[PDB]
Amino acid sequence: GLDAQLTLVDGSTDDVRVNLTLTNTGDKPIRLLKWQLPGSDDAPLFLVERDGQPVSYEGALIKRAAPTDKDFQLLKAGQSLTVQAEVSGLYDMSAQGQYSIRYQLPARRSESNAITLWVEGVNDERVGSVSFSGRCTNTQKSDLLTALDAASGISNNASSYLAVDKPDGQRYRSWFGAYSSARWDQAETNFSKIKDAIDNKPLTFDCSCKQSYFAYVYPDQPYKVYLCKSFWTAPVTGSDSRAGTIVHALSHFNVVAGTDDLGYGQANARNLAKTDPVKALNNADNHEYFAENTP
Amino acid sequence: GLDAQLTLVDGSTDDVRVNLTLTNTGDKPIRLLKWQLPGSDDAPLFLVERDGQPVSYEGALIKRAAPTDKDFQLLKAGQSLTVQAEVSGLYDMSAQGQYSIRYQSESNAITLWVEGVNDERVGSVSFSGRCTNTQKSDLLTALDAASGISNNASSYLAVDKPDGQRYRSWFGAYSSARWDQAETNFSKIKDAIDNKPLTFDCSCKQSYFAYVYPDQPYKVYLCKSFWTAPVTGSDSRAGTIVHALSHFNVVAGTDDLGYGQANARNLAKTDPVKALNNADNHEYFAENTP
Ligand SMILES: [Zn+2]
Ligand SMILES: [Zn+2]
Repeated sequence: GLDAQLTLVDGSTDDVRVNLTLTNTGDKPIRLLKWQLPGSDDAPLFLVERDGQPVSYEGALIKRAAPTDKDFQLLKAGQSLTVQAEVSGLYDMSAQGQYSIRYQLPARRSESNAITLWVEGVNDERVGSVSFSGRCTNTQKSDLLTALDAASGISNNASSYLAVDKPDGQRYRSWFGAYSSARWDQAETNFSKIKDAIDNKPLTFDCSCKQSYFAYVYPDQPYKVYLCKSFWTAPVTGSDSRAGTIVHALSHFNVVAGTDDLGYGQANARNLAKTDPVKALNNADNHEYFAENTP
Repeated sequence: GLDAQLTLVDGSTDDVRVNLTLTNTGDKPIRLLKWQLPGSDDAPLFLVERDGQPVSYEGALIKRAAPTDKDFQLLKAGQSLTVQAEVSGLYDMSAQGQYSIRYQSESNAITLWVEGVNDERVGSVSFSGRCTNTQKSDLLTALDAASGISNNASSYLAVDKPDGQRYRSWFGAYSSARWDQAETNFSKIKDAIDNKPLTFDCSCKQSYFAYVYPDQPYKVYLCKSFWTAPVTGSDSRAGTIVHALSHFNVVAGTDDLGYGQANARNLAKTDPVKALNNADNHEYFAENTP
């Protein structure tokens, strides 16, 4: 028949990565339903419990047509398949406790052994709140909250600077260009609204984006930020940092500052401030670099 | 040095398809940023107005790195490029009106009349993921078809029929506790259609019908097989909406245990309570299509 072993992958992370080995020990070949094998796509293939209580699946549920031939993975006599899958992104395992995980065996043409592990848990009151979607793992969840604390820091620093007007202010000149009291006031308003969203608004971070760039938002759908590959490749603080990407993305929301993405990068942002302060005050990266204030 | 030429593409649908031809009239080549060309990714590249009144941008805004060599497109002296883009998915052009479209006052304005998508489900229906005007109207039609079969299904479930053929086919053998579960599940599917803020998303390019995230109501992501599916009938657009809504933990919390009618019937025969928690089983009860 079908032989399965589920094991926990060791690592210095809060991630719950499991390893499955499926072997055909039988006399004949066997076909296994492909979307019932744990890969990178979303499927509720695990039974997860916290202190004996079931933990709800969060991934996508999909309407598909009845499985045809094409949908089945072949396992020949003696052949084995080995695949890894992360569990904390599909099931909410952020709260601390003793968790149990079994793999739902794929249909052919019943469960694996259980593994049990301690989750130290995301130690944070926000989980003014922070929510997650698009398979953010336990580690991504923590890294995000760490990034948000830093975003709050530079965001506060920005507001603090904008409190007292300074016509010859270098920092301001750099990212917003030629001074006027009205233009200064616009940047100040913008930044206390960003700060307020960081500290007092229901935030949603999404880890589903697999695009090369940093992040994206739908400006009329507060407050959901989609995190892409360059956000993870980004440093926590500094230029084009994780903290700064958060300032950038939040500024877009119409209930925050309603900024556009007229241009990208410090150079373009600087040119915009000299070229058209009005454009600069309405550009997300200009607000990011103002806050990041990295030499 | 750059001549921006905008034109409307002729088509049978209420899709708003435009051609942008950019011609380098100068003597030197000019560098174009790829993201500044209307394409596949979302950027607010059009100034759109409805009979002179402004229209809202609906797309995504994206933090990209400073442009590298890969990000630029050289347009040599005398040469041109032509790009095509759909506008109604990116801007709210649902309301009736003559609309003006201008690539950004960089291009010439074009004018076109939109008949408009049925409003006043605007309980509501919102859109995301570049749903075009045609798609929006096809969706609202499908939803009204979903209301009818859900209403019909909820009317049938009001009075217990222990030998009821339709019930037996999809939910299996009768008990009053099992029947009540089905009635409850359909009362809440009906409620979603009638009284809840619905969102339909058109970005899914996968071969299947649809997906949802059970704890993110009430957002239904529509895929290729929805658009290939008939409005009503077996595995229809109406029944897909029924299937998807049922998944939400706040509606019915159904799983996807088996797909298709034979698999849905088989589940009903042997494991009625699991049938009473399978999305397709609810869909087929509603579609009720031999
Ligand atoms: Zn489903
Ligand atoms: Zn942006």
